[PDB]
Amino acid sequence: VKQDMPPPGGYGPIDYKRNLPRRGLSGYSMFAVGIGALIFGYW
Amino acid sequence: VRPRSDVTHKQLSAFGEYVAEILPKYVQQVQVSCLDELEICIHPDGVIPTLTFLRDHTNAQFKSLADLTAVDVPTRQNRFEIVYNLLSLRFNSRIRVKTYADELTPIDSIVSVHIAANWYEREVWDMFGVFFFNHPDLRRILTDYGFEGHPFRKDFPLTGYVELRYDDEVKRVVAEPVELAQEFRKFDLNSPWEAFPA
Amino acid sequence: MFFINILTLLVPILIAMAFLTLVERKILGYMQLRKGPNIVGPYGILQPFADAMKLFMKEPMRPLTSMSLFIIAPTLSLTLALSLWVPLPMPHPLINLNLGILFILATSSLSVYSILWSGWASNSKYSLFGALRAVAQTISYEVTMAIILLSVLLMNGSYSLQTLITTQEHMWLLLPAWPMAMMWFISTLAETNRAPFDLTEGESELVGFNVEYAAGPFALFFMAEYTNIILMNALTTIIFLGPLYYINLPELYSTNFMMEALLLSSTFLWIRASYPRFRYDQLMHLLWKNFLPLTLALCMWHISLPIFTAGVPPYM
Amino acid sequence: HAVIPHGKGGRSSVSGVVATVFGATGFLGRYVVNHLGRMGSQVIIPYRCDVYDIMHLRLMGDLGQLTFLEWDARDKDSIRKAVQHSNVVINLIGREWETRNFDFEDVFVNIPRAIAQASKEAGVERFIHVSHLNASMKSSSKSLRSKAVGEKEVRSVFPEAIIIRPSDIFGREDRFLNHFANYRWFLAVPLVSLGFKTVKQPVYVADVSKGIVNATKDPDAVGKTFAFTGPNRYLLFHLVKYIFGMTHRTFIPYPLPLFVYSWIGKLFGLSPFEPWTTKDKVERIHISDVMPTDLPGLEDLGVQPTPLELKSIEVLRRHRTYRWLSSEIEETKPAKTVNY
Amino acid sequence: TYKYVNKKEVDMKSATDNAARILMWTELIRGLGMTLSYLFREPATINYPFEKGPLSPRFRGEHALRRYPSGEERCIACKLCEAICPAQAITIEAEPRADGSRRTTRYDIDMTKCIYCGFCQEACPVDAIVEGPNFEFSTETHEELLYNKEKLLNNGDKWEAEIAANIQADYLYR
Amino acid sequence: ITHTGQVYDEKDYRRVRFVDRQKEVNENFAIDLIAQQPVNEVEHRIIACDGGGGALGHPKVYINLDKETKTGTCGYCGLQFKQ
Amino acid sequence: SRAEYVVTKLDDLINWARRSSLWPMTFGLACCAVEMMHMAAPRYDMDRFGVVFRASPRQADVMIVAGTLTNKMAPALRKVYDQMPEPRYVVSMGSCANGGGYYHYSYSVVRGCDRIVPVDIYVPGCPPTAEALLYGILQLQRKIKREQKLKIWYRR
Amino acid sequence: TNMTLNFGPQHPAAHGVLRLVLELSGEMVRKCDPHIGLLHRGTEKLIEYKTYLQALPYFDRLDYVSMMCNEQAYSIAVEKLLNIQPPPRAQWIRVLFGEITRILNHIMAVTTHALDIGAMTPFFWMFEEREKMFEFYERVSGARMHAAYIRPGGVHQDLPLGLLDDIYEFSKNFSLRIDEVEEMLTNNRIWRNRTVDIGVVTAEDALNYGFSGVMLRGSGIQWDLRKTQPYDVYDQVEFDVPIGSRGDCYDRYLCRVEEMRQSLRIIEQCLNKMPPGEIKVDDAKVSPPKRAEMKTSMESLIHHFKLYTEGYQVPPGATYTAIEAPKGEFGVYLVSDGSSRPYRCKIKAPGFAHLAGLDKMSKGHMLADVVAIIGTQDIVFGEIDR
Ligand SMILES: NC(=O)C1=CN([C@@H]2O[C@H](COP(=O)(O)OP(=O)(O)OC[C@H]3O[C@@H](n4cnc5c(N)ncnc54)[C@H](OP(=O)(O)O)[C@@H]3O)[C@@H](O)[C@H]2O)C=CC1
Ligand SMILES: COC1=C(OC)C(=O)C(CC=C(C)C)=C(C)C1=O
Ligand code: SF4
Ligand code: SF4
Ligand SMILES: [Zn+2]
Repeated sequence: VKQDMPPPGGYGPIDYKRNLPRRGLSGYSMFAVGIGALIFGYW
Repeated sequence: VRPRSDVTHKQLSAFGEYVAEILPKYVQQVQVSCLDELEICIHPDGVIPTLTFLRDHTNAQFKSLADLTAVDVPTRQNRFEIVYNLLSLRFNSRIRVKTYADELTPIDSIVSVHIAANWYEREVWDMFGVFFFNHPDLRRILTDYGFEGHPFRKDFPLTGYVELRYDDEVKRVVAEPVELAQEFRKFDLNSPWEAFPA
Repeated sequence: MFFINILTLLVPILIAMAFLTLVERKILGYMQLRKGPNIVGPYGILQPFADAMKLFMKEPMRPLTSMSLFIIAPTLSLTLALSLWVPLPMPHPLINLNLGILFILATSSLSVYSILWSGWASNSKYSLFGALRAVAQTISYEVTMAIILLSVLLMNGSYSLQTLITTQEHMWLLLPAWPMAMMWFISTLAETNRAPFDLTEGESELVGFNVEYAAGPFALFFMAEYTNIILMNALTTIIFLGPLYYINLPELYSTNFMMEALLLSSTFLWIRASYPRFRYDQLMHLLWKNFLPLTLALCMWHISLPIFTAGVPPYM
Repeated sequence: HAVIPHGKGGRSSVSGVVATVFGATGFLGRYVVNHLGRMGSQVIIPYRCDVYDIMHLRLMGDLGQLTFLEWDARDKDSIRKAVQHSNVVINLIGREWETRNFDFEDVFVNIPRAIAQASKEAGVERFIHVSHLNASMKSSSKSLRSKAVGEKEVRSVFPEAIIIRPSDIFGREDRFLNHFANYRWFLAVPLVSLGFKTVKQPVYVADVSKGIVNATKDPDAVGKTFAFTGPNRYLLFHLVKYIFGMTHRTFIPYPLPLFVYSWIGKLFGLSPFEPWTTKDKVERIHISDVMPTDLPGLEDLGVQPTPLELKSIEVLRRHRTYRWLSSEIEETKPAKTVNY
Repeated sequence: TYKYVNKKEVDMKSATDNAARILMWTELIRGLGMTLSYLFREPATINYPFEKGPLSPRFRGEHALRRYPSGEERCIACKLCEAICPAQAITIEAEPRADGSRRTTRYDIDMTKCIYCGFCQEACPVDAIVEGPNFEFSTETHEELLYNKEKLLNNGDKWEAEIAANIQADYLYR
Repeated sequence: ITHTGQVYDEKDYRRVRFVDRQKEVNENFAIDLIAQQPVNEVEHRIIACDGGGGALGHPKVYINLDKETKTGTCGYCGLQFKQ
Repeated sequence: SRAEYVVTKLDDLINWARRSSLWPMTFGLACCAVEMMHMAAPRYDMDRFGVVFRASPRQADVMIVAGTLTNKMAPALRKVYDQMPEPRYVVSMGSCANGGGYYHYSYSVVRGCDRIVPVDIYVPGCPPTAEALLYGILQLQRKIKREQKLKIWYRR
Repeated sequence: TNMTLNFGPQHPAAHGVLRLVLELSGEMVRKCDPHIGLLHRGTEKLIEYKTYLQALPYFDRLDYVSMMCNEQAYSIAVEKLLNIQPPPRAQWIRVLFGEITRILNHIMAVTTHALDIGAMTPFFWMFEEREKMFEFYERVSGARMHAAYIRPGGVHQDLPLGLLDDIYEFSKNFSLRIDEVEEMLTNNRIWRNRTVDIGVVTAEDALNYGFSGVMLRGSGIQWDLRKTQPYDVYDQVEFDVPIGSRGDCYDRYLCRVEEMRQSLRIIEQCLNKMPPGEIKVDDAKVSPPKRAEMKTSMESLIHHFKLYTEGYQVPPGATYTAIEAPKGEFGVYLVSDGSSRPYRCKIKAPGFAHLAGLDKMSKGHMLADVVAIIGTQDIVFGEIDR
């Protein structure tokens, strides 16, 4: 007799948006660590 | 009861006259059905002209061809009833233009008006046998390469006349006249009592 | 003895070659939320032996085709790949060759034929189209592959792979020359027709020489590819990642060679699952446009770094 | 006991012939089951080969038309149950290489007797026994002689049992035609008497099959010893070359004494896996086809023989090369017919 | 309401940022991280013979004919299960059993013809034909798949306990 | 053998099928099972027969057990009712 | 030492190798293909059992015909069946390919694939459940286990 | 013949069965003539011989990736002809399972696209989510796919007692699963290349060739039949059509990932606002009577017997009703005599039009490009072949 229905007060909220995180080492910093490695290696 | 919006029934009716006046020559009957749709019926010669007016008229732009089909009323002298359903993305609406074609009296092709029809017209030839003049490449699309007969015609047996099996002797697939192991049981379903039309 | 040293260095690699397919069909699995093959044997250890036996038993259909450029092709593929492990310098090598890297470069180059011969032998369109493209990127990649090594050698002093164990006693050649490592790694991915660069076995594209190859011939190339997959990774683990060498105990060299080779072998497995396959021209666009100008210029930098840094390497 | 024949004539129709066919897996057999299945007959195929091999026969039979029974020649009980519910028994049991556990007697005379013997006990209306053509009780090849021995015996176990006696058969998957064509591997193709004086008359497999089937459904054949022969005879020379002709492979007919050659057959015979040539085969190959003076087979039983050249192209095509694979028989030259 | 999925200065910081993205393959490394992450997640596969993928009561599975607790088969040959079968699978012919009652002499569901719609489950007034839970009835030969009354009645007897539980759970819904 | 005694016969050309494979027949044939069912005695002239369980039974019918001469039998369950 | 024993054991090995690693070549005609992609997918991993995700018409041990075998596709099915190795098998999947299914009486549908390719295991169900296919693939594995090719050679 | 080469029917790259007789000058495609009908099965003729309710299962099979959404189109069509409309709860259900089905189709289209491209891990990641969805179907209909749940007068049976809660847990998480695929393909330095600027279709040309789907939306034409011509209660929900610019394989993809996102927004609402009520019209004339009723009331048995044995008896007329199936506009032109069995039922397949465009899209393109474009049209040969 009971009918499956949304719970009282409604369900909670869902995410409908991409949550892709723009996380990265900044480019200059990235290149500097690399060039520094080659300089040490060459020496 | 469906939620009919008379607002529509009227506006589409009004367009139906509009088209009927604009092309007195080919429009034979124009009617707005209860579902609330509109169907302008045209002489087969008006295939090119009526479509083009709908594809390229500011007050009636019907850019895409939803479908091209051919019901087959065997009783009707002109057996096939080519039906073209068109959609207006701008004014938002749909109109169906339906013509009549007999087996050996071909209809013009509208591949020019809408290139969508390049395939559907091949589909109508393969299934029903109507021929479309000026078609770029009319050739069977859905049926087998060697199929004989047009299948969706009401006069074609469902099971058909040929079926395929592999024969060892000839080591190749081979047609044979259809022999079915349980024929389609043809239940008669119509009731001898009608329903007093509302 | 020397014969025993041929069993070792071969069998051991063949047994390991079999266990790579397994560690490929499980690492790709767990990355894709699936156990992979564990039901045959314990944890799938008997799985590689099982299909080997199925492959050899199934009919080696000879198409209605050459019969030699067809059987020479897998024999050549397995022969060159297993052969290139002969001079590899794990601790100390089996056959130490003074011009060792030229041996490895030359032997690799010969494998491109097997692809050409198999494609012509099949005599079906999918095979010929696949072979011509496959031969094209293999030799295209060979050109940067070779120049990248020449840059290395000039900082090693010799062509012998044994010298690098003495060159890399203080630092890996990745620190210096990392820019080429990456370019050696990507070229190692192309030359083993692995994923990012695998249009040859491209299935959606040309379902391709292996198309007509089934059972025993399929297996031999097959074996070849995977052994190569290891060998090239192992060459990365000697030329650029130099395992620590102690003259007193030679096996910690091989122990670390074991660890680095497995991880970089794991990496191309990980690359495969992670990336879509490049387009045929997109692949050559990379080598001739993106990498060859980088390699040729960095090649000159490696003829200059020695001279003006008064670091010309000691021959011998 | 019978089954009124209803239907239009194709698959999913009924003809009323329930027939045990013990050696169906064979080259001839395959064809026998084909027509029997096409006609709609009930076919019981006894088998001792593995189920994977028997699969090819499943598809030509309609649903429920083909029943497969496990059977062992040494075990009499297996033959007993196979013919329990059959009314027609066809025997095609034969081999060319005497196998370790089965001698020419067994495959030709011993077994084919027990079979018909039971068939009678069962009450099968008719039994068709197949023995090689020109089979004297004194013929050189043990095979042919032994086969002759059988056709006699089975009479006594089963009287009025039809005995079709086919010549070597021409068909795809046959030996007569493929064997010679496969001599390619051999650089030279030995031919006793340089392939002369052993005129041979091939017969298409189907013709043989159709004939056999027609026997099952005809009262005229009882105790008849038909001989399906062919539409044209041939000196072995043209045959060999013709074959090589369609195969488009060179021909070097080399004389080699049958004496020494019987030895070559012995060599292959020695091989464990299905010897390719058989001392007996060699002899049989040279045994000249006998002329026809017996109960007519084909045509007599209702099928007009089919010339060899007509279908040869299909049988020998697999043996051609990359390009030769595209040549057709009419641009090719058909070899001359020597009736002798 | 619409949305622009892909609708679109040059600064060293910006460019250097962009050039590093092309030169050291930064985004490619991002993708590798995702797959390494799952490698560490628990795999979702089930030991198929030992553990079975869950099917709730309405699963249609394999046809069975039920019987009354007394032992009288439920079907009374009204034959509308035949009428509504979309594939023409069920063939029923009937005659009055000596008892005088109405029963089916032959009830043949051709399972290869059947497309497991579950309408027969729906249509039966006595609910004699039910969609049984079992889905594992793969057969070596085509003939075995054709099912007569005796196989279905036998199928019904074997799975009656679960069929009764399943119908018990879902009948209020229907 | 079976319910309606299907007996592919010693001379049929179909009994060939069971060779080496058994036939599907039924124990506890239903023909006798309701006959084994006791006659449901009732007080009222007419009685119902939900088949037992309402929705899980048969379309309910009312049987007239009005003549002891005959025990009404619901056409659906074959259950005889003894007035 | 009795060769007979020696033979059985050997056969078994052979059977174990083919039965452990069956590389299926699937056609995906129709939809029952979607229910096989599910098998390949993580809940019911086909690979775990040694079945490879997919292979070409050559390197394939078993062909799973999923979906309607229409009259135009019927010549192809055969070709590909005929282009596979000497030890080959066919697992018909779907009522549309076991028999004719919802489209049995149509003019363009072959009433079953076993009219064009010999079929070894018939998996029933309109979308035969993926578990059911897995059951069907496992029954092919028991069918292979029982095959005794070398013992018949020895006893022949 | 410029080395004409049948793409071949058996090809992992060709979804289902597609012979693309292509003439390629080396690795460049000069002309693509797709062949169809390798899966024609007669669905349109068979329906004429079947009653309305026994033709409902055919629609699930027409394009079975999108199992239900197709059923809604026939439902709507049969409801219009009868001038009956489903009860309020049924409408929300159809939108609930209508959307779940859209996700299922997009997970199929995006992941199968990648498998042909060569990325294989996205398929396994999302097929597990698919699997979980199927289970919803099964616990609502009984079948994993090919349910037959949405019938011409509403749905067949109310949702099980508890489904809504689970269609929540899943929805609450699925997003992250779409997000992951993204971190794998949206910005891959390589996905973009093989997809960007491949198969660009102009806006005017897309309308002209009748594309009507994401393919139009991807070119920037704004048309979602769900917003322009609302069907069911897709009017009461609020979602954003994901329009695209620089239409190309990559842009449309992004659109399909965005509708996966927008459908989660529509599913959420449906769970939040689904009404208490009945799930089938109360006209025993069109909807079959409840089994307790047919077993206790004579008028209900008569209505059960006639409905199952004979049929609806739809009033004579004809209608073209189109919904927004995941692939594009799916429409049924159902001509109907007064009889219980239809007279014609042309199924408009978003896909017959899209394939035709393959020629005008893949011009001067490499063999690999053709593989990418068949993917960006989500061709399911069932709908095209019908
Ligand atoms: N051209 C020809 O082949 C000619 C043939 N004949 C006769 O016609 C008959 C049919 O010829 P063909 O089909 O080519 O012969 P095959 O060599 O093909 O063998 C026929 C069948 O007999 C079975 N068989 C063989 N030995 C035994 C045995 N010991 N126990 C049980 N079964 C056995 C074989 O089954 P399996 O292999 O599974 O054991 C095979 O399927 C032969 O008996 C032959 O004497 C006459 C003239 C010409
Ligand atoms: C989306 O359409 C597709 C199918 O239709 C259901 C397939 O069967 C198949 C074939 C399935 C396998 C597992 C090869 C593919 C590849 C496909 O893309
Ligand atoms: S409907 Fe139920 S009762 Fe009536 S016949 Fe079919 S099965 Fe027997
Ligand atoms: S069987 Fe049912 S599911 Fe498999 S294809 Fe035919 S219809 Fe689609
Ligand atoms: Zn009752």
